[PDB]
Amino acid sequence: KERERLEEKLEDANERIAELVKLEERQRIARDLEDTLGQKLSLIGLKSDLARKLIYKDPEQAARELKSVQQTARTSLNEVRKIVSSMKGIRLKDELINIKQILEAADIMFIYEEEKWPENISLLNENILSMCLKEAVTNVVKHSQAKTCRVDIQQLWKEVVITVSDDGTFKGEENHGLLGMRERLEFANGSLHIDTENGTKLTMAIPNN
Amino acid sequence: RKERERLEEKLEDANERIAELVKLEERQRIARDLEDTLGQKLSLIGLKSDLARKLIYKDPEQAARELKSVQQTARTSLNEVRKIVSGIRLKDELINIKQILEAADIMFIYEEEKWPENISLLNENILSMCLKEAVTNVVKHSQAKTCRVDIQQLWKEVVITVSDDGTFKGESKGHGLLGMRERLEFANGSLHIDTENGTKLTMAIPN
Amino acid sequence: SMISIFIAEDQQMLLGALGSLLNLEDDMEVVGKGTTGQDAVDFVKKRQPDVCIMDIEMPGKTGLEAAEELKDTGCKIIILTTFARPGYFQRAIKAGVKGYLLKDSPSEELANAIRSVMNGKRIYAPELMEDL
Ligand SMILES: Nc1ncnc2c1ncn2[C@@H]1O[C@H](COP(=O)(O)OP(=O)(O)CP(=O)(O)O)[C@@H](O)[C@H]1O
Ligand SMILES: Nc1ncnc2c1ncn2[C@@H]1O[C@H](COP(=O)(O)OP(=O)(O)CP(=O)(O)O)[C@@H](O)[C@H]1O
Ligand SMILES: [K+]
Ligand SMILES: [Mg+2]
Ligand SMILES: [Mg+2]
Ligand SMILES: [Mg+2]
Repeated sequence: KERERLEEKLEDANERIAELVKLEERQRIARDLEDTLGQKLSLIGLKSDLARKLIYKDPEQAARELKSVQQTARTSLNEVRKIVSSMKGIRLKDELINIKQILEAADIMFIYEEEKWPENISLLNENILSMCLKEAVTNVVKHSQAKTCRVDIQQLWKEVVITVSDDGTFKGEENHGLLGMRERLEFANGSLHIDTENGTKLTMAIPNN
Repeated sequence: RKERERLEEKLEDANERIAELVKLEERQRIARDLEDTLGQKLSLIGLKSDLARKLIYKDPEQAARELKSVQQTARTSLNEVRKIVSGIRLKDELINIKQILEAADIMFIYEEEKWPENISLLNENILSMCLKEAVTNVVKHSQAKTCRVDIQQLWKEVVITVSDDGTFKGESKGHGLLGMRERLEFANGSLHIDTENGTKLTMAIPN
Repeated sequence: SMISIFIAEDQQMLLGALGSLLNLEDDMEVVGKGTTGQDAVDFVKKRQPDVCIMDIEMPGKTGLEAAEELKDTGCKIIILTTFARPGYFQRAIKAGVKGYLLKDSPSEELANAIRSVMNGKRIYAPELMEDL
């Protein structure tokens, strides 16, 4: 099929656009990481070179220098544990706690029971779902006039499926966050469906193993 | 009429929101590599420093050997971080001149997007040096309130223009203007100056 | 008298440095070294050392998986990690690890955790607690 070589061209085109955004990102990370760890790592080299070169001449000073290397490494590694944690984003377990707080503060009954919790999801897909879950619940709070909100989070077959249901009334037209969620799910080869009959129910799915 | 604009913004936001996901995916990938490389190395350093401190009197020769490994681990780890990319130095000069002009209360007019990415590393470095000097001159001599920097890819040259709204103070061997011209000309580039409405330098180099 | 230790760590440089650091103690002895979870299960079931220093992420079987297989052997397992990852802490407790420490904790604190664990105590790094 010619449709296969054209599918190739859209794949090759998308990747070219993608590599440029990744290149901007590598450039941002590389500059900031150096700005925060660069001198610390160079200080370990110098103080380690200096301590080696004093071992025989001034063992007392070599020891003083090694104490400094010891703590530079320790605190640089503590900064990395921070960097690395931040870079990974909003965990779904943490978002579920945020939505419980938000719904309680809004006097909306939150109904949730852990069933089929995803055993392993990519950090990316987990972060996408967190974003969508937050928005689904922001919409419930801002618009629905619901008294109850039902959240289901389950690994069904090769998907993680999230349903957010409320017993309020849908305020939109026949056809922002709703397109935002759909686009971000669809980017991940997921989906968003909505039912607005008896309140509002959002069914979001994203691939997973 | 302008529903055109309404729709165009609608599309750009869609592109920008997908862009955020592409970032966040790469951001994820780097965190995993730091946790694998950098994290494991900073632990090795800690442990080998600790040991080396304990062996100073007992076995000084081993303590010296551990400190070699520490220094190498440290050097490659700083090198593995610069290796996240592998390049542009004119972007680093951009940062320097923004700081210098802001510190001097001179409004800096530039556009980050228009900067040429493809130029030889040598010619990029020559342009960085000339950009630095053009701005040093603005700060030291012009008494300008505004400084503009343009960077344009025109046919087979990269052209940089540095303009200011101060007043030209000149009427020489070993100094900036001739220095920049000599270095640029050696690279088959050029330097032109206009001192009518303040001072404007046009510097070009092959690309 | 002398505490027998087995060390499981896939990164050879770190494995060697830990052995060196612990052999410096008067009341301790490294009786074996391994690079996988299986190396730990095999040595501990056969040679029965007092303590097993266990890295988590290793090829084949993780240190957490190895810890689960050794739950009812009389061996005291100390986990070492560089990073606090989610559910690592709860899986560590549920496997019955006696210690769960950072790899970069000063050697004086690791030797102290081995003695405390030998005295029937549970030594968990506050940093690794999945609450700050
Ligand atoms: N849970 C819900 N209950 C009732 N109406 C809802 C709803 N979620 C969405 N709507 C309706 O759909 C419209 C569009 O929703 P959407 O989430 O896309 O944007 P928005 O109005 O919340 C602005 P933003 O999400 O950017 O803060 C809302 O204006 C509202 O009328
Ligand atoms: N942007 C500018 N605005 C006003 N006057 C300027 C100017 N750039 C240059 N001039 C004038 O031209 C002279 C020559 O500049 P040039 O860069 O060659 O030497 P300099 O005075 O900056 C010493 P050096 O560059 O070695 O530090 C300056 O001393 C100044 O009087
Ligand atoms: K010993
Ligand atoms: Mg909304
Ligand atoms: Mg000058
Ligand atoms: Mg490991």
